Amino acid sequence: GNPFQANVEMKTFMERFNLTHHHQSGIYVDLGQDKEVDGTLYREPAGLCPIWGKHIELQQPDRPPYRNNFLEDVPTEKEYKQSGNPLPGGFNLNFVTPSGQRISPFPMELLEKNSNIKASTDLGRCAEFAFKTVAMDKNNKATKYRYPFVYDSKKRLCHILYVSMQLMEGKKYCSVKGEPPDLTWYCFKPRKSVTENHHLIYGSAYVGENPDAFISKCPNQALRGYRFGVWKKGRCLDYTELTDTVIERVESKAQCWVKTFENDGVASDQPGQPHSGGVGRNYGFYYVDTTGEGKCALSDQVPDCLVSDSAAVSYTAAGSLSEETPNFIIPSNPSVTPPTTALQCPDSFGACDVQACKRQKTSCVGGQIQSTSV
Ligand SMILES: *[C@@H]1O[C@H](CO)[C@@H](O)[C@H](O)[C@H]1NC(C)=O
Ligand SMILES: [Cl-]
Ligand SMILES: [Cl-]
Ligand SMILES: [Co+2]
Ligand SMILES: [Co+2]
Ligand SMILES: [Co+2]
Repeated sequence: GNPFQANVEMKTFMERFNLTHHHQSGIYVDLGQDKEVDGTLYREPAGLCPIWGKHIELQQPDRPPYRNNFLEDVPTEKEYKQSGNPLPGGFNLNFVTPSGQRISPFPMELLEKNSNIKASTDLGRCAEFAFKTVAMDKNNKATKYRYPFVYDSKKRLCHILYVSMQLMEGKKYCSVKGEPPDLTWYCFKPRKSVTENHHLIYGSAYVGENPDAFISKCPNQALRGYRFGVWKKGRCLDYTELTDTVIERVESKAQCWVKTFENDGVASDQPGQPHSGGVGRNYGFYYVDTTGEGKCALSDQVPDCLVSDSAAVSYTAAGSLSEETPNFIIPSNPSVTPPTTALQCPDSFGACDVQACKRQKTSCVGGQIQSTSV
Protein backbone atom coordinates (compact mmCIF):
# COMPACT_ATOMS: atom_id res chain seq x y z
CA GLY A 1 0.00 0.00 0.00
CA ASN A 2 3.08 2.19 0.32
CA PRO A 3 3.34 4.03 -3.00
CA PHE A 4 7.09 4.56 -2.49
CA GLN A 5 7.61 0.81 -2.44
CA ALA A 6 4.85 0.17 -4.99
CA ASN A 7 6.66 0.71 -8.28
CA VAL A 8 10.28 -0.03 -8.91
CA GLU A 9 10.98 3.51 -10.12
CA MET A 10 9.89 4.79 -6.73
CA LYS A 11 11.70 1.97 -4.85
CA THR A 12 14.93 2.55 -6.71
CA PHE A 13 14.79 6.26 -5.92
CA MET A 14 14.13 5.69 -2.22
CA GLU A 15 17.00 3.18 -2.00
CA ARG A 16 19.52 6.03 -2.26
CA PHE A 17 18.57 7.12 1.26
CA ASN A 18 19.48 3.83 2.92
CA LEU A 19 22.94 4.49 4.25
CA THR A 20 23.00 1.18 6.09
CA HIS A 21 22.52 -0.63 2.78
CA HIS A 22 24.95 1.16 0.48
CA HIS A 23 27.31 3.26 2.57
CA GLN A 24 27.75 0.56 5.26
CA SER A 25 30.19 2.37 7.56
CA GLY A 26 30.63 5.36 9.83
CA ILE A 27 29.90 8.79 8.35
CA TYR A 28 31.07 11.25 10.96
CA VAL A 29 34.08 9.06 11.60
CA ASP A 30 34.49 6.25 9.05
CA LEU A 31 36.73 3.40 10.25
CA GLY A 32 34.76 0.38 9.06
CA GLN A 33 37.72 -1.87 8.12
CA ASP A 34 41.18 -2.93 9.24
CA LYS A 35 44.22 -3.66 7.11
CA GLU A 36 47.78 -4.70 7.84
CA VAL A 37 50.87 -2.58 7.18
CA ASP A 38 54.30 -3.51 8.63
CA GLY A 39 52.64 -6.29 10.63
CA THR A 40 50.33 -3.79 12.28
CA LEU A 41 46.59 -3.71 11.92
CA TYR A 42 45.32 -0.20 11.16
CA ARG A 43 41.77 1.00 11.13
CA GLU A 44 40.71 1.85 7.54
CA PRO A 45 37.89 3.99 6.24
CA ALA A 46 35.48 1.79 4.26
CA GLY A 47 32.25 3.59 3.50
CA LEU A 48 30.94 3.44 -0.07
CA CYS A 49 29.29 6.87 -0.30
CA PRO A 50 31.01 10.26 -0.72
CA ILE A 51 30.45 12.62 2.19
CA TRP A 52 29.67 16.06 0.82
CA GLY A 53 31.14 19.09 2.56
CA LYS A 54 32.99 17.00 5.18
CA HIS A 55 36.37 18.34 6.17
CA ILE A 56 38.67 17.85 9.16
CA GLU A 57 39.10 20.97 11.30
CA LEU A 58 42.51 21.22 13.02
CA GLN A 59 43.51 22.84 16.33
CA GLN A 60 47.13 23.83 15.68
CA PRO A 61 48.59 27.03 17.20
CA ASP A 62 47.35 30.13 15.37
CA ARG A 63 50.71 31.28 14.11
CA PRO A 64 53.49 30.34 11.66
CA PRO A 65 54.37 27.72 10.63
CA TYR A 66 50.85 26.42 11.27
CA ARG A 67 48.14 26.64 8.61
CA ASN A 68 45.24 24.75 10.27
CA ASN A 69 44.45 23.12 6.94
CA PHE A 70 44.14 19.36 6.64
CA LEU A 71 44.79 19.47 2.92
CA GLU A 72 48.37 20.65 3.53
CA ASP A 73 51.11 18.01 3.16
CA VAL A 74 52.06 15.81 6.10
CA PRO A 75 55.21 17.39 7.56
CA THR A 76 58.73 16.27 6.84
CA GLU A 77 61.08 15.51 9.74
CA LYS A 78 62.85 18.82 9.11
CA GLU A 79 59.62 20.85 9.16
CA TYR A 80 58.66 19.21 12.46
CA LYS A 81 62.06 19.94 13.97
CA GLN A 82 61.61 23.57 12.85
CA SER A 83 58.12 23.92 14.35
CA GLY A 84 58.46 21.89 17.54
CA ASN A 85 55.21 20.37 18.92
CA PRO A 86 52.56 19.81 17.64
CA LEU A 87 53.17 18.39 14.18
CA PRO A 88 52.71 21.12 11.61
CA GLY A 89 51.22 20.64 8.12
CA GLY A 90 48.13 18.57 7.32
CA PHE A 91 46.92 15.17 6.22
CA ASN A 92 47.87 15.14 2.54
CA LEU A 93 50.15 12.43 1.25
CA ASN A 94 53.50 14.06 0.45
CA PHE A 95 55.20 11.16 -1.34
CA VAL A 96 56.66 11.41 -4.84
CA THR A 97 57.13 8.78 -7.59
CA PRO A 98 60.56 7.30 -8.29
CA SER A 99 60.62 10.11 -10.88
CA GLY A 100 60.11 12.90 -8.33
CA GLN A 101 56.49 13.38 -9.48
CA ARG A 102 54.02 14.44 -6.71
CA ILE A 103 51.29 11.87 -6.05
CA SER A 104 48.80 14.23 -4.26
CA PRO A 105 46.86 16.34 -4.94
CA PHE A 106 46.48 14.89 -8.40
CA PRO A 107 44.90 16.89 -11.22
CA MET A 108 41.59 15.61 -12.58
CA GLU A 109 42.70 16.45 -16.14
CA LEU A 110 45.28 13.71 -16.07
CA LEU A 111 42.80 11.17 -14.63
CA GLU A 112 40.27 12.05 -17.30
CA LYS A 113 42.96 11.26 -19.94
CA ASN A 114 44.02 7.98 -18.32
CA SER A 115 42.39 5.09 -20.17
CA ASN A 116 42.84 2.89 -17.08
CA ILE A 117 40.41 5.12 -15.11
CA LYS A 118 36.95 3.86 -16.07
CA ALA A 119 34.68 6.05 -13.92
CA SER A 120 32.19 8.24 -15.76
CA THR A 121 32.21 11.28 -13.38
CA ASP A 122 35.00 13.48 -12.10
CA LEU A 123 34.12 12.63 -8.49
CA GLY A 124 34.19 8.97 -9.45
CA ARG A 125 37.57 9.35 -11.16
CA CYS A 126 39.00 10.70 -7.92
CA ALA A 127 37.51 7.86 -5.88
CA GLU A 128 38.85 5.31 -8.40
CA PHE A 129 42.28 6.89 -8.17
CA ALA A 130 42.13 6.43 -4.39
CA PHE A 131 40.92 2.83 -4.80
CA LYS A 132 43.92 2.11 -7.05
CA THR A 133 46.38 3.72 -4.59
CA VAL A 134 47.58 1.48 -1.72
CA ALA A 135 49.94 2.12 1.17
CA MET A 136 53.49 0.86 0.64
CA ASP A 137 55.14 -0.62 3.71
CA LYS A 138 58.66 -0.05 5.15
CA ASN A 139 60.09 -2.50 2.56
CA ASN A 140 58.38 -0.54 -0.26
CA LYS A 141 56.02 -3.49 -0.74
CA ALA A 142 52.33 -3.08 -1.59
CA THR A 143 49.64 -3.55 1.04
CA LYS A 144 45.85 -3.77 1.02
CA TYR A 145 45.48 -0.53 3.05
CA ARG A 146 43.82 2.21 1.01
CA TYR A 147 43.87 5.88 2.05
CA PRO A 148 40.73 8.03 2.06
CA PHE A 149 40.43 10.93 -0.37
CA VAL A 150 39.14 14.46 -0.62
CA TYR A 151 37.88 15.74 -3.95
CA ASP A 152 38.28 19.49 -4.28
CA SER A 153 35.59 20.08 -6.88
CA LYS A 154 36.47 23.76 -7.28
CA LYS A 155 40.18 23.24 -8.13
CA ARG A 156 39.49 19.80 -9.60
CA LEU A 157 42.20 18.22 -7.46
CA CYS A 158 42.15 14.73 -5.95
CA HIS A 159 43.76 14.55 -2.49
CA ILE A 160 44.95 11.27 -1.06
CA LEU A 161 45.11 11.56 2.73
CA TYR A 162 48.05 9.79 4.32
CA VAL A 163 46.41 10.59 7.69
CA SER A 164 43.20 8.57 7.77
CA MET A 165 42.39 9.63 11.32
CA GLN A 166 39.33 11.84 11.59
CA LEU A 167 38.88 12.66 15.31
CA MET A 168 41.23 13.13 18.22
CA GLU A 169 40.39 14.88 21.49
CA GLY A 170 41.36 14.99 25.18
CA LYS A 171 44.35 16.59 26.85
CA LYS A 172 45.84 13.08 27.42
CA TYR A 173 46.01 12.55 23.62
CA CYS A 174 46.34 15.83 21.80
CA SER A 175 46.77 19.58 22.07
CA VAL A 176 44.56 22.56 21.40
CA LYS A 177 46.41 25.63 20.09
CA GLY A 178 49.65 24.20 21.43
CA GLU A 179 48.48 23.19 24.93
CA PRO A 180 49.73 20.73 26.29
CA PRO A 181 53.11 21.49 24.58
CA ASP A 182 54.47 18.01 25.24
CA LEU A 183 52.13 16.30 22.80
CA THR A 184 52.97 15.39 19.22
CA TRP A 185 49.40 15.62 17.88
CA TYR A 186 47.06 18.55 17.65
CA CYS A 187 43.39 17.82 18.18
CA PHE A 188 41.04 17.66 15.21
CA LYS A 189 37.49 16.66 14.39
CA PRO A 190 35.15 16.34 11.38
CA ARG A 191 33.02 19.27 10.44
CA LYS A 192 30.44 20.56 8.00
CA SER A 193 29.91 24.33 7.80
CA VAL A 194 26.82 26.31 6.88
CA THR A 195 28.96 28.37 4.49
CA GLU A 196 32.46 26.92 4.17
CA ASN A 197 33.98 23.97 2.17
CA HIS A 198 30.89 22.77 0.34
CA HIS A 199 33.19 22.11 -2.57
CA LEU A 200 35.12 19.47 -0.57
CA ILE A 201 33.93 15.89 -0.73
CA TYR A 202 35.38 13.31 1.69
CA GLY A 203 35.38 9.59 1.01
CA SER A 204 36.94 6.25 1.73
CA ALA A 205 38.90 4.70 -1.14
CA TYR A 206 36.16 2.12 -1.42
CA VAL A 207 33.83 4.68 -3.03
CA GLY A 208 36.15 3.90 -5.95
CA GLU A 209 35.72 0.10 -6.08
CA ASN A 210 32.61 0.46 -8.26
CA PRO A 211 32.99 4.16 -9.06
CA ASP A 212 29.71 4.82 -10.69
CA ALA A 213 27.66 3.20 -7.93
CA PHE A 214 27.35 6.28 -5.68
CA ILE A 215 25.42 8.09 -8.40
CA SER A 216 22.29 6.00 -7.73
CA LYS A 217 22.98 4.45 -4.33
CA CYS A 218 23.91 7.50 -2.23
CA PRO A 219 21.82 10.51 -1.09
CA ASN A 220 24.21 12.97 -2.69
CA GLN A 221 21.88 15.97 -2.72
CA ALA A 222 19.33 17.52 -0.35
CA LEU A 223 15.70 16.73 -1.22
CA ARG A 224 13.54 19.82 -1.54
CA GLY A 225 9.79 19.80 -0.86
CA TYR A 226 9.45 16.53 1.03
CA ARG A 227 9.79 15.25 4.63
CA PHE A 228 11.42 11.90 5.21
CA GLY A 229 9.02 9.39 6.73
CA VAL A 230 8.29 5.78 7.59
CA TRP A 231 5.36 3.67 6.39
CA LYS A 232 3.24 2.70 9.41
CA LYS A 233 -0.44 1.79 9.87
CA GLY A 234 -1.15 2.16 6.16
CA ARG A 235 0.21 5.70 5.88
CA CYS A 236 3.41 7.74 5.74
CA LEU A 237 4.47 9.14 9.09
CA ASP A 238 7.05 11.87 8.78
CA TYR A 239 9.59 11.97 11.58
CA THR A 240 7.73 14.53 13.71
CA GLU A 241 5.17 11.79 14.45
CA LEU A 242 7.68 9.26 15.79
CA THR A 243 8.54 9.11 19.49
CA ASP A 244 12.31 8.76 19.17
CA THR A 245 12.64 11.76 16.85
CA VAL A 246 14.75 14.62 18.09
CA ILE A 247 13.20 18.00 17.21
CA GLU A 248 15.25 21.17 17.65
CA ARG A 249 14.86 24.85 16.78
CA VAL A 250 17.15 26.16 14.03
CA GLU A 251 17.67 29.62 12.57
CA SER A 252 18.26 28.29 9.01
CA LYS A 253 17.83 25.18 6.94
CA ALA A 254 21.64 24.97 6.65
CA GLN A 255 21.88 24.51 10.45
CA CYS A 256 19.63 21.52 10.10
CA TRP A 257 21.79 20.07 7.33
CA VAL A 258 24.84 20.50 9.57
CA LYS A 259 22.99 18.80 12.45
CA THR A 260 22.34 15.64 10.45
CA PHE A 261 26.15 15.24 10.27
CA GLU A 262 27.26 16.65 13.63
CA ASN A 263 24.60 15.40 16.08
CA ASP A 264 25.88 12.87 18.64
CA GLY A 265 23.82 10.05 17.19
CA VAL A 266 25.22 10.07 13.60
CA ALA A 267 26.86 6.83 12.41
CA SER A 268 30.39 6.93 13.70
CA ASP A 269 33.12 4.37 14.21
CA GLN A 270 35.26 6.33 16.74
CA PRO A 271 36.04 4.96 20.27
CA GLY A 272 36.58 7.83 21.07
CA GLN A 273 30.06 -2.04 17.89
CA PRO A 274 32.86 0.39 17.18
CA HIS A 275 31.69 -0.48 13.64
CA SER A 276 28.44 1.48 13.10
CA GLY A 277 27.82 -0.20 9.78
CA GLY A 278 26.13 3.07 8.77
CA VAL A 279 23.47 2.83 11.47
CA GLY A 280 22.73 6.10 13.20
CA ARG A 281 20.70 9.31 13.43
CA ASN A 282 21.74 10.20 9.90
CA TYR A 283 18.47 11.62 8.60
CA GLY A 284 16.62 14.83 9.04
CA PHE A 285 14.56 17.67 7.72
CA TYR A 286 14.01 21.31 8.07
CA TYR A 287 10.38 22.41 8.38
CA VAL A 288 8.36 25.30 9.75
CA ASP A 289 6.25 24.71 12.83
CA THR A 290 2.62 25.93 12.98
CA THR A 291 3.94 28.84 15.05
CA GLY A 292 6.30 29.84 12.25
CA GLU A 293 9.53 28.71 13.98
CA GLY A 294 12.12 26.87 11.85
CA LYS A 295 12.74 23.37 13.26
CA CYS A 296 14.90 20.38 12.53
CA ALA A 297 13.65 16.84 12.92
CA LEU A 298 16.29 14.14 13.28
CA SER A 299 15.90 10.36 13.21
CA ASP A 300 17.89 7.12 12.78
CA GLN A 301 14.98 5.56 10.88
CA VAL A 302 15.87 4.91 7.24
CA PRO A 303 13.11 6.57 5.25
CA ASP A 304 10.80 4.36 3.18
CA CYS A 305 8.29 7.02 2.22
CA LEU A 306 7.95 10.79 1.86
CA VAL A 307 5.47 13.39 2.95
CA SER A 308 4.95 16.44 0.71
CA ASP A 309 5.74 19.81 2.25
CA SER A 310 6.77 22.68 0.03
CA ALA A 311 8.56 24.44 2.91
CA ALA A 312 10.61 21.37 3.97
CA VAL A 313 14.04 20.08 2.90
CA SER A 314 15.29 16.58 3.80
CA TYR A 315 19.01 16.13 4.51
CA THR A 316 21.35 13.33 5.40
CA ALA A 317 24.72 13.17 7.04
CA ALA A 318 26.19 12.07 3.70
CA GLY A 319 24.68 14.62 1.33
CA SER A 320 25.12 18.24 0.27
CA LEU A 321 23.27 21.36 1.37
CA SER A 322 22.25 22.06 -2.20
CA GLU A 323 19.38 20.15 -3.80
CA GLU A 324 20.96 20.83 -7.21
CA THR A 325 22.94 18.20 -9.07
CA PRO A 326 26.43 19.49 -9.84
CA ASN A 327 28.01 18.78 -13.19
CA PHE A 328 30.92 16.81 -11.77
CA ILE A 329 28.64 13.86 -10.93
CA ILE A 330 26.79 13.79 -14.30
CA PRO A 331 28.08 10.80 -16.25
CA SER A 332 30.00 11.44 -19.51
CA ASN A 333 28.38 8.48 -21.21
CA PRO A 334 24.74 7.64 -21.71
CA SER A 335 24.88 4.13 -20.11
CA VAL A 336 25.07 5.20 -16.49
CA THR A 337 21.76 6.31 -15.07
CA PRO A 338 22.18 9.97 -14.06
CA PRO A 339 21.50 11.19 -10.47
CA THR A 340 18.46 13.47 -10.93
CA THR A 341 11.76 12.13 -12.87
CA ALA A 342 11.34 9.68 -9.99
CA LEU A 343 8.70 11.84 -8.32
CA GLN A 344 6.83 13.09 -11.40
CA CYS A 345 3.41 12.04 -12.68
CA PRO A 346 -5.28 9.02 -9.42
CA ASP A 347 -6.25 10.53 -6.03
CA SER A 348 -5.76 7.46 -3.78
CA PHE A 349 -7.02 7.32 -0.18
CA GLY A 350 -6.09 4.62 2.33
CA ALA A 351 -7.66 2.95 5.37
CA CYS A 352 -8.24 5.20 8.35
CA ASP A 353 -5.58 5.21 11.02
CA VAL A 354 -7.86 5.09 14.06
CA GLN A 355 -4.93 5.54 16.48
CA ALA A 356 -4.19 8.99 14.99
CA CYS A 357 -7.46 9.51 13.13
CA LYS A 358 -5.94 10.41 9.78
CA ARG A 359 -5.67 8.71 6.36
CA GLN A 360 -3.11 8.59 3.57
CA LYS A 361 -3.72 10.70 0.49
CA THR A 362 -1.51 9.92 -2.49
CA SER A 363 -2.16 12.09 -5.54
CA CYS A 364 -0.51 14.11 -8.32
CA VAL A 365 -0.17 17.89 -8.30
CA GLY A 366 1.95 20.28 -10.37
CA GLY A 367 3.18 17.18 -12.18
CA GLN A 368 4.62 15.98 -8.89
CA ILE A 369 3.59 13.29 -6.40
CA GLN A 370 1.73 14.48 -3.33
CA SER A 371 1.70 12.37 -0.18
CA THR A 372 0.00 13.64 2.97
CA SER A 373 -2.39 12.80 5.78
CA VAL A 374 -5.99 14.03 5.83
C1 LIG B 1 17.92 -0.59 4.71
O1 LIG B 1 18.99 -1.49 4.40
C2 LIG B 1 19.20 -2.48 5.40
C3 LIG B 1 20.39 -3.35 5.01
O2 LIG B 1 20.18 -3.89 3.70
C4 LIG B 1 17.95 -3.33 5.58
O3 LIG B 1 18.17 -4.30 6.61
C5 LIG B 1 16.77 -2.45 5.96
O4 LIG B 1 15.58 -3.23 6.01
C6 LIG B 1 16.61 -1.33 4.93
N1 LIG B 1 15.58 -0.41 5.36
C7 LIG B 1 14.90 0.33 4.49
C8 LIG B 1 13.96 1.34 5.08
O5 LIG B 1 15.04 0.20 3.28
CL1 LIG C 1 54.29 20.74 30.68
CL1 LIG D 1 56.18 17.41 32.10
CO1 LIG E 1 20.51 -1.92 -2.68
CO1 LIG F 1 37.92 -2.53 13.17
CO1 LIG G 1 27.19 26.31 -0.95
